[PDB]
Amino acid sequence: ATVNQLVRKPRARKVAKSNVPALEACPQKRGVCTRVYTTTPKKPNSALRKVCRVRLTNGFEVTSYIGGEGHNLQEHSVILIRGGRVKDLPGVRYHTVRGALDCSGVKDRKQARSKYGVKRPKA
Amino acid sequence: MVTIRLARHGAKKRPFYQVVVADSRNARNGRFIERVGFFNPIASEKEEGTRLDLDRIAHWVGQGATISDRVAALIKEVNKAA
Amino acid sequence: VSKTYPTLHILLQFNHRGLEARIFRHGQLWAETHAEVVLRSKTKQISFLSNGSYPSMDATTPLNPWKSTYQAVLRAEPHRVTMDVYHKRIRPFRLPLVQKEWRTCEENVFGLYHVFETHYAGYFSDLLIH
Amino acid sequence: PTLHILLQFNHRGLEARIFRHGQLWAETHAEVVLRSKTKQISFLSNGSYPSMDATTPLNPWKSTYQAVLRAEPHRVTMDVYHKRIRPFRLPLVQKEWRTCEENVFGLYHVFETHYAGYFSDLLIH
Amino acid sequence: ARYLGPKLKLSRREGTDLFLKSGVRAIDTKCKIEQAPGQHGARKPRLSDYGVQLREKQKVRRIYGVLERQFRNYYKEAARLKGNTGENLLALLEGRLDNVVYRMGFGATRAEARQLVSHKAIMVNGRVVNIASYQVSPNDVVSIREKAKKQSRVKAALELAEQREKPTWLEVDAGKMEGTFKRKPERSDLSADINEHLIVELYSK
RNA sequence: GAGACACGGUCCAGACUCCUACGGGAGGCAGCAGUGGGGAAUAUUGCACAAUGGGCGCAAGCCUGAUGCAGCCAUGCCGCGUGUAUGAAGAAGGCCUUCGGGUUGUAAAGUACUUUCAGCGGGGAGGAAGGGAGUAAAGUUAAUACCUUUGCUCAUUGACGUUACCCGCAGAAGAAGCACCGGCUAACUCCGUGCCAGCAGCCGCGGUAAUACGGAGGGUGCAAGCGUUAAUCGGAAUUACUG
Ligand SMILES: [Mg+2]
Ligand SMILES: [Mg+2]
Ligand SMILES: [Mg+2]
Ligand SMILES: [Mg+2]
Ligand SMILES: [Mg+2]
Ligand SMILES: [Mg+2]
Ligand SMILES: [Mg+2]
Ligand SMILES: [Mg+2]
Ligand SMILES: [Mg+2]
Ligand SMILES: [Mg+2]
Ligand SMILES: [Mg+2]
Ligand SMILES: [Mg+2]
Ligand SMILES: [Mg+2]
Ligand SMILES: [Mg+2]
Ligand SMILES: [Mg+2]
Ligand SMILES: [Mg+2]
Ligand SMILES: [Mg+2]
Ligand SMILES: [Mg+2]
Ligand SMILES: [Mg+2]
Ligand SMILES: [Mg+2]
Ligand SMILES: [Mg+2]
Ligand SMILES: [Mg+2]
Ligand SMILES: [Mg+2]
Ligand SMILES: [Mg+2]
Ligand SMILES: [Mg+2]
Ligand SMILES: [Mg+2]
Repeated sequence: ATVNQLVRKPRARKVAKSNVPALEACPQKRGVCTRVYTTTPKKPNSALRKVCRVRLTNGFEVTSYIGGEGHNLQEHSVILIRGGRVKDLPGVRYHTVRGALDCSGVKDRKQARSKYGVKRPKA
Repeated sequence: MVTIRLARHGAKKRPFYQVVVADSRNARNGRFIERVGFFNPIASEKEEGTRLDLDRIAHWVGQGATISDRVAALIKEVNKAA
Repeated sequence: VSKTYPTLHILLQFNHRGLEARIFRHGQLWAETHAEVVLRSKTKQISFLSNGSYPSMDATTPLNPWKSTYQAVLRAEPHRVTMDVYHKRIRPFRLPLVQKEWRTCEENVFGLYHVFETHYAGYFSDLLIH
Repeated sequence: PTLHILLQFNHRGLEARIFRHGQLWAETHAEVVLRSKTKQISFLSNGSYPSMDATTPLNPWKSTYQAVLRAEPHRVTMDVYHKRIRPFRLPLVQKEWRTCEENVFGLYHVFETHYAGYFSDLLIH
Repeated sequence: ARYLGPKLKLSRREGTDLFLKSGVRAIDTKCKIEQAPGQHGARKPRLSDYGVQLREKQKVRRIYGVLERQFRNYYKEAARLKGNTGENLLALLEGRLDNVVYRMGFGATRAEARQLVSHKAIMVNGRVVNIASYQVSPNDVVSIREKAKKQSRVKAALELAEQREKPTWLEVDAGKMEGTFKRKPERSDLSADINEHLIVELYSK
């Protein structure tokens, strides 16, 4: 409060930790799928969310979400994760980039195609 | 020694030159001592294409500065035209 | 003056698994084929496309994949065949990265493909047709 | 064998201009007056139309198509484009015939037979 | 870079007439000017404060036909110039070349005048200018070059301009097809249905 | 050595790579290109010393991956184009419907025009000042040599470059996508689905009439880009000096 108190101890700030620490300030990271499985969300949601465990090129082992309907991911698949936590899955902080590296785009997707790696349907 | 040469400060295909007094070991567009005018080779008419501070130039020549070849030609233009 | 002849557009993808060719016809995917051609560098890719062969392939690296794409346009003009290959996309008012031509005349798209396949002889498997 | 056919619908009827290696080889005309694309394309698809429109001297309308016929080894195809031929775009109308043709005259016979009864005999230049 | 869609649809949404057609016919004779476009056009919901400023910015952007990046650059220029920022923005839009050509009379619409300018048919001070966003200055003489004086659409656009109101800050000669930009138009010289305070406020969120 | 404890110098040691007749020797791209590797990810082993600048030389000149340019890339900023005017049978088809119609929509077509840019042909600035040959005069000098200085003549000097720009030709031709539409937040309906499949920045949505999921029609916002992710400040007066 007082300025004598400020001269002896200035005001300090909040070193803000990032929610995506395994990206290390990179927009994407490449990793290999250690395991592909399904999890149940927490309340009040009910589903079988598609999820994978990924070992990154920097050695981190993280859990990534697979958005969209259907996927071709197996063990030993080389994917790209981007960042962005799933609200309702505990401990899932990254999204798999559809259409990049091994991961393929969603089928029959006609709207928001660029968010799922789907080519424009020629006709 | 200390020279009086031209530094290329323009855009691509539209060069513009500053006449500077610089130590000769420095880079062309690098460190200099004094700026004593400019030269615009692609200047339009009714526009000042060349302007030289002939009083500071004569001051540096008296102290032993050499003149570049292209600047020695500009001085003959600023004097013959005048 | 129109210059409309038989035409094929061939999307070519080099990747760590090999070389995939997708043949389009009036914008319709008409045929597929694959080749065991693994060549990572652009220089080696362009050398293969021009010469029709390359002596040593690169190693397959499933943990570090890649994908490099070209488009070939084949036209069967009345007296000669042309193929122009562009990196990543058709730029027709700009020159082809690779340009090949043959004196023989083929009337139909099947003859046109035969020219393509014979230049890359021994590499592409038989056509999967739709 | 290949033919490029410039087709002009107008209030006077249907004009066919037949090109061969870029040379105008033949001409013919038909009394086919059909203003709408639907009626035109239906005629083009079916080879006939039951009722023609009435000729209007006061108003002249002109709608142009190009048919390209190719004699592939085991089929003939005829693709007709609105306004102009674009090969990377898809044909507006697609037709196919399970026949072998020896020459351009037979290929015209196929064309003539799809639009049977409409076109007069060829004036050749 | 330009809008190439239906033109009356843009004025049905804005509610008023944007003069996007030559004016040979009454706009009510060509569309439902009172009803917004689309399936849900009859419905007229309430408009929030954000949606009122937005619609006012889209109106001016569509009268002159300027996209968002170039129009945002006008605001920075208008806000930097000394004086009424809301009035500096309408003066910059009124000094465009394709707008001067329309107000003089050489174009039926502003899109038509834009094609005249870009097809090298307009000369400013005796030099052929090609840019629609070219700012015209006071005491500038803009004329139609001799090759284009024979175009029938230039004559047709001059008789339509007689039906409109004459701009005072211009002096056009329909014989020689030349005009003089003598001064920048004041706010009173422009329309009164434009509320430019809404535009200034929208660019300070 | 004026200057270094020296990027393309010397000596010693060390690791690495290479040559050897086994005794011994050679090497240092964080120069420009390029290769391999690492990475989400970042380019051609181009042309020229024409200009500017540097080294050496009396100079001519030689050298210069400095530099000037060329290639590749929507990586950014800025400009332009993808036509203009007319046009109600408010066509067809699509979608919705209270089955009356509504909407897509002057939008299309049709009609009359225009040709930027791209394409083709022709023409054509500036970046060049110098230097070299000649003479004429002046300057010094024994010398009207030589040299220097200053004019005047005669031949020339451009990598870019098929330059910018200008003229001509044909024909609307060669040129629109991306995200969003529960509230925040501009923009709503039908169908599929049934706590599944999925969505999600926050609040939240989905268990049979879902404007929230998926498709469609319509719409809104940006536009040669548009979204997403990462990152910083802002809003945050939420470290407050202002406060
Ligand atoms: Mg969407
Ligand atoms: Mg732009
Ligand atoms: Mg201001
Ligand atoms: Mg020394
Ligand atoms: Mg010594
Ligand atoms: Mg010493
Ligand atoms: Mg040192
Ligand atoms: Mg050294
Ligand atoms: Mg070195
Ligand atoms: Mg290097
Ligand atoms: Mg590499
Ligand atoms: Mg790698
Ligand atoms: Mg390379
Ligand atoms: Mg040089
Ligand atoms: Mg050398
Ligand atoms: Mg660009
Ligand atoms: Mg209907
Ligand atoms: Mg051009
Ligand atoms: Mg020159
Ligand atoms: Mg000059
Ligand atoms: Mg929403
Ligand atoms: Mg709203
Ligand atoms: Mg969503
Ligand atoms: Mg329920
Ligand atoms: Mg439902
Ligand atoms: Mg603060």
